[PDB]
Amino acid sequence: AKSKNHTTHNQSRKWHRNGIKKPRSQRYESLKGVDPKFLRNMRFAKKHNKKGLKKMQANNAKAMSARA
Amino acid sequence: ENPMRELRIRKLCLNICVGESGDRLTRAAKVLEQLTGQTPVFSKARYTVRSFGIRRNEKIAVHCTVRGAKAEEILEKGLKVREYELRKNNFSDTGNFGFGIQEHIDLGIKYDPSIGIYGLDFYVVLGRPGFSIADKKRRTGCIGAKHRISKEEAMRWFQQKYDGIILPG
Amino acid sequence: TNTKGKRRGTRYMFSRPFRKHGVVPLATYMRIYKKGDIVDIKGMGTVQKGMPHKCYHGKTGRVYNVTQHAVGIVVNKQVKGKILAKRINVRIEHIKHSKSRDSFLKRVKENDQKKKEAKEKGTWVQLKRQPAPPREAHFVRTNGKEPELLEPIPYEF
Amino acid sequence: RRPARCYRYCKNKPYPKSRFCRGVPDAKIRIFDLGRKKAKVDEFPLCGHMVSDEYEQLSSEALEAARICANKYMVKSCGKDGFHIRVRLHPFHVIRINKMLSADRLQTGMRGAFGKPQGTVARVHIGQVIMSIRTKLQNKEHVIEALRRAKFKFPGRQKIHISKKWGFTKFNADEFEDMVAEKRLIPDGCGVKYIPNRGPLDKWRALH
Amino acid sequence: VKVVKNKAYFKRYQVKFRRRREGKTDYYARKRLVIQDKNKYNTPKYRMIVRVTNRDIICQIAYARIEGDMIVCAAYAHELPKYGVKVGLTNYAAAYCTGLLLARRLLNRFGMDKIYEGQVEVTGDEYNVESIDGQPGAFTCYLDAGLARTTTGNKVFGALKGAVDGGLSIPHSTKRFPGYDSESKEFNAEVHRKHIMGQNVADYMRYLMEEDEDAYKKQFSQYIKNSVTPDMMEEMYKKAHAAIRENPVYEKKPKKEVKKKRWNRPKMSLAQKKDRVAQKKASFLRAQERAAES
RNA sequence: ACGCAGUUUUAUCCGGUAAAGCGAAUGAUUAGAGGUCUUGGGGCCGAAACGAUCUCAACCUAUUCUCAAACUUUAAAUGGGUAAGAAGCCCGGCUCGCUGGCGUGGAGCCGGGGUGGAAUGCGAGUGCCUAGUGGGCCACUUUUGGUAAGCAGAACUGGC
RNA sequence: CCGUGGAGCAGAAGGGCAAAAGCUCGCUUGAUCUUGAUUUUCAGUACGAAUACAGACCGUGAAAGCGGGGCCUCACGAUC
RNA sequence: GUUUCCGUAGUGUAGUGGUUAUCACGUUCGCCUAACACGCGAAAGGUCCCCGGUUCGAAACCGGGCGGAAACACCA
RNA sequence: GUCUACGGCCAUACCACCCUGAACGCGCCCGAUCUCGUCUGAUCUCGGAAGCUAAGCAGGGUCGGGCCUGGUUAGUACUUGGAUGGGAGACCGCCUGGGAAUACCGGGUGCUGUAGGCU
Ligand SMILES: [Mg+2]
Ligand SMILES: [Mg+2]
Ligand SMILES: [Mg+2]
Ligand SMILES: [Mg+2]
Ligand SMILES: [Mg+2]
Ligand SMILES: [Mg+2]
Ligand SMILES: [Mg+2]
Ligand SMILES: [Mg+2]
Ligand SMILES: [Mg+2]
Ligand SMILES: [Mg+2]
Ligand SMILES: [Mg+2]
Ligand SMILES: [Mg+2]
Ligand SMILES: [Mg+2]
Ligand SMILES: [Mg+2]
Ligand SMILES: [Mg+2]
Ligand SMILES: [Mg+2]
Ligand SMILES: [Mg+2]
Ligand SMILES: [Mg+2]
Ligand SMILES: [Mg+2]
Ligand SMILES: [Mg+2]
Ligand SMILES: [Mg+2]
Ligand SMILES: [Mg+2]
Repeated sequence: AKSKNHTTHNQSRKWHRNGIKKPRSQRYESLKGVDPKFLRNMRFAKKHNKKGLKKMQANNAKAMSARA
Repeated sequence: ENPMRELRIRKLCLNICVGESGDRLTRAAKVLEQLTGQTPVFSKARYTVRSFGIRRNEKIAVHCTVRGAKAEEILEKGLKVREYELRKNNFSDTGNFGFGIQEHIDLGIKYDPSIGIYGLDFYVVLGRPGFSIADKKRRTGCIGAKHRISKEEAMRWFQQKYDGIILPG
Repeated sequence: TNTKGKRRGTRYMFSRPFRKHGVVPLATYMRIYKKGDIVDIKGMGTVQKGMPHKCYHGKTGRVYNVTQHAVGIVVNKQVKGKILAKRINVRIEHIKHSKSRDSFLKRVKENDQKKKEAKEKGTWVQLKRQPAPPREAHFVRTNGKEPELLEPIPYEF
Repeated sequence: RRPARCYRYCKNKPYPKSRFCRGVPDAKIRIFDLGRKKAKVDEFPLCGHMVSDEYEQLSSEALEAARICANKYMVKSCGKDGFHIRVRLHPFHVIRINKMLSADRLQTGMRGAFGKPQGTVARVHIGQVIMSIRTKLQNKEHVIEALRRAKFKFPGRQKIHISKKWGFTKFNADEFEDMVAEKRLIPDGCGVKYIPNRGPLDKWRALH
Repeated sequence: VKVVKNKAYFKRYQVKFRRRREGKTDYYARKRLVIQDKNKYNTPKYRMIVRVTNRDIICQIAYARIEGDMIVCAAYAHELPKYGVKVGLTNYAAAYCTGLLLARRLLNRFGMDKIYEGQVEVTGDEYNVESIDGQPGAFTCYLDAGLARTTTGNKVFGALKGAVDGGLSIPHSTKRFPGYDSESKEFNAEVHRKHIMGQNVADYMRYLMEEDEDAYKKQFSQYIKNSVTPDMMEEMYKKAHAAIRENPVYEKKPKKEVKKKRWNRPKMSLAQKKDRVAQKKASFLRAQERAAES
């Protein structure tokens, strides 16, 4: 009662029946898996961007719109 | 005609290979202390014999290296024992020569009855100014062909200084 | 039944080739690995601390994370089902750049220069890379000598 | 001793006597030259050699019987020291045997499938020279008849060729007599040393 | 007849390295000194390279790029007679002096002279350079020993102490400066200051004047050829450090050109080489024709 | 317009198989020549003598014969990854508790300017639920064991 | 004196290693505590093994840095 | 054929927990005896089956052969 | 036209032997009282500077060995795809494409960055 052990015949055809897919869609790549010291850089930079960006960027936009 | 290329005594090696370890080896170290005025250094295995009863990592030999005027003095005592008569096969091809003596009281040692008669190897190498290049840590360079000391240079040095006889037989 | 351990087929692949053993050169380290750098993977035998795997040798990936003395690369690996983007941490000794993106940036710079010249002088440029065209009706020359007559040789053992 | 009909054209990778085989017995042939072994180069001008045509395996016992037949015809035709025969072929491939009946089915099936070493054969490519005999100019037909007697004893079809070269060297017989005298070739035993011009000048000064 | 010395040894001889065959590097320590960690991506790693050669010490600060090494500042020992130290160019005082000159010249190049004064009064203490808030930060450099064995008393540590008292924030320990006792773990700052000022070789000149005037005239010759006495040495280095700290600007030399050039022998051509071979062939054939007959 | 491809081109890297080689490393293996330190078998000059002579032994040098799935300097064909844009370039500015000579570096954020950026073909992406299947075979080619098999076991593709 | 790996690196082999990963010497337990990520087998589950980080306390070194077991490839174990 | 085990002076053996040539019988010489057996004291006698690898060192650790000793070879 | 310090490419730059070296520099050298570690100031450290290019080192040379590159080997050995091609097989031939290596021969043998000094 000996049977066939292992083969890869009729496997690539089954793979190409459904069109082997690249993941093909990652805009704004996933941020997990990055250095926690760099995360302590970037998150504090983002929340102080939320805090203190208003008046200088507003006057700079007014200045470049007046000069443009 | 010869700018500072002088065949000088680089060092002098002293060796006693005692067939056992312990009392006779310590007295051989005492003999080398009586010659040099300083302590010897011991030797060990990379062989195990089993023909006369020594093992691996035992103190088989004592040896020392003497440099300078003390080396010249002990060389004078050795050539005085052999009476300045070497043999032609004593000189190596690299410019070095050894002869060895027995009966170490011939060097000018008061014979203690407790020590005994130990023979002592004398091995001389010849040096020139500029042989520290192959020994310094920073730029280990080669010596050269025209500067290295050879068989004929060593035997003509021994003919020139100390008034030696070659004994070509 | 092949006893699929780590590096079971790497007798030649993780070996320094010939007359190139010894210490690693320092220009392998002194490189600029920023984010988005499309870099190749080529394993080393001297440094054992950062071998990626035997499957990722010769592949090409994108840098997502950089650390003290290694780098993180996302690599499309093909498995039985479908290809997958996988996040690997490889040391710096195993990584070199890829010059295909550099050649593409050179072509982008040349296309921007030709478009600037086009907007300046009103000259059409044909900035698309057309492939190898068919040979035009060119004109040969046979002056001085007759064409040399070739004949096949007899068979000699 | 199994017939040579079951050990024929190459169907396996070469499996030589090495660290991993360790079990092959001694080959049938032990020597490889039979004629004047100390023959100089200018002594015997020509050579005839035996070219295979089929990608086959020649056995060491076949090489033994063929070199004995060729040696016997040479010593009956031109006597001792009138020829120099060299078997170019050296056997290294070790064939295997999976023996049984050691009239019963109750000892071994195909359980242990790998076999024990039987003997040594030699993988022969198409065009590879089997044997080469160097002789005088007057012994042209005797080399032909000796290799013809070996032709009936080797299996498969193979041809004979009288070489353009001067004996066992790789240089032409037309160029040999005009070129060993002027500059280049110097005899060194049965072989010939070819000197280039890219030597130290002490070799040229030792010459001439 | 005996040995199989060199047949394919040349064909399979993996050469080590140019600088290693010259014997000037090791690279097992250079791979850890030079290479900056990759979380900075551009930040250079500054290394004070102190090389002691016979008659001259060389103190540099360098970082690395892929094309080579970039040296920002460099101070030498032969430029010390411009500051006052005429003779004694390789003493521990010249090591400390060259380190101080190197630090002052780097900070003059960077413009950080009025801030970060360092250690003006030379005491031989553990003066670590602290950074000041609201001001540009301190210079972070690291040592280079090279191939010298760093036992207590090596004057690469004297150049280190010169750079530290000049104001280079270099991390260091006090257990390899000279004067540090080995059995007792305490440090002897008075002995270290004495060894900086060079009063030990002043005491040795006193020892030679009181023991052997023949040796005192055999060695230490150029000292008494111009002038050296120990009180003027103790004032001499004290004025030399002040001269460095008041004028480190490194005036240069013009060096236009001297348009006269033949020293080295150029190569000979292929035709000249082949015709040398042909002249050797013809001369040997002429000798074999002539001397065998005559 | 975006996007996609069992495809090609343009570049860019990766391999160590076929081949070839071993007067190149490792391992085998044939024969001749030249040289002389060496100990060992012979007779010869002869009270003995590295006082001297010939040959065999072995060693070295330069050659030469034949190979290697678990050898290799070299190294194919075939093949694998990546890029061929508006999610990309360039400019100006804010934040950072990361880093630090430096408004130094690096990331994030904001605003502005230009889409005609290899060939051919195609309209794409995505979510849920689930049957059957889980005994295979044959053929060109590459191959393992066996003498061979309509034998047993692998790889690409096609078919039952 | 020659000596490019012909030795050694605990063991079966492969890779790799020369001011070295080899031999010797001096101090030390980073073979410590803790949360995530990733690779390997793979269904992209687990165990085992490994990698790059991060946060404490440390060892060594003059410092650079190196070290959270063995130069790498194995040397090991779920529920109750 | 498969699985275990062994090979050592002329003979049967001990001995590895690596680095000896061990015991007993036998042979030769000499003694005691008138002379033999018996007894005594020495000596010789070993390729530790042959050929290779591990190490400072092998018979010992391992491998390929050589020659033996046990057990199994059943249902159709 | 060069050297020194740090280097990048890692033999076009290693090995053997022979010539040349004016000036800075590199070195050999000159001694152990302090720092220092050894049987030995031989190695490593400490303040030198009486000689020297003998050596390292830097150039050049060898019908030099090796290394790199180019012809030859050779459109050969191999090889994607195809045939109701040949042959009993062994294998071989053809269409479409890709295409290697040893012998043999010829040529070269360092190029450079930063900082500094000599003619
Ligand atoms: Mg099945
Ligand atoms: Mg170090
Ligand atoms: Mg393979
Ligand atoms: Mg092959
Ligand atoms: Mg159903
Ligand atoms: Mg079923
Ligand atoms: Mg089948
Ligand atoms: Mg079946
Ligand atoms: Mg059908
Ligand atoms: Mg040496
Ligand atoms: Mg190994
Ligand atoms: Mg190896
Ligand atoms: Mg070390
Ligand atoms: Mg930590
Ligand atoms: Mg002292
Ligand atoms: Mg001391
Ligand atoms: Mg000294
Ligand atoms: Mg010189
Ligand atoms: Mg000279
Ligand atoms: Mg040269
Ligand atoms: Mg050459
Ligand atoms: Mg075909």
